[PDB]
Amino acid sequence: HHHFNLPPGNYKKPVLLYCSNGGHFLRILPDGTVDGTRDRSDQHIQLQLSAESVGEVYIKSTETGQYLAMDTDGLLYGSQTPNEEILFLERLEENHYNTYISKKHAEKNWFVGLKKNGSVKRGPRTHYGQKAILFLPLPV
Repeated sequence: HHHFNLPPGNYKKPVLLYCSNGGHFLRILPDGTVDGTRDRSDQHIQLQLSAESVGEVYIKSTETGQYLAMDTDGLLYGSQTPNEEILFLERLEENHYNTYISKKHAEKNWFVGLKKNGSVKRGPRTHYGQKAILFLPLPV
């Protein structure tokens, strides 16, 4: 269903997922809520990515140990259980950025995206070409 241009991949140590269009850090709040903040000093924006298989990764918060996940409705949420919804297809974009496609919802092109206001974009609304789907893993 999708191209296989992978990013150099950085799973060695925790990182911050910085989003282009709005300029936020993907944040997984303790209550399971997902959104974004320009607070680089927020202890909930630090995430540890690990490769499930080639091109496939997990996104876990090092602070609370929650997994980023997308539900059957296209809404992102924090998960404390490793279900089939925590899998994301990690892919290079515009040659320099990273994008994440819900593995379970890959055939529908549901990416991980943050709006300029810092709220998460529901899957169906995201799509190729939006700055909302661009991320860049910056050091912690």
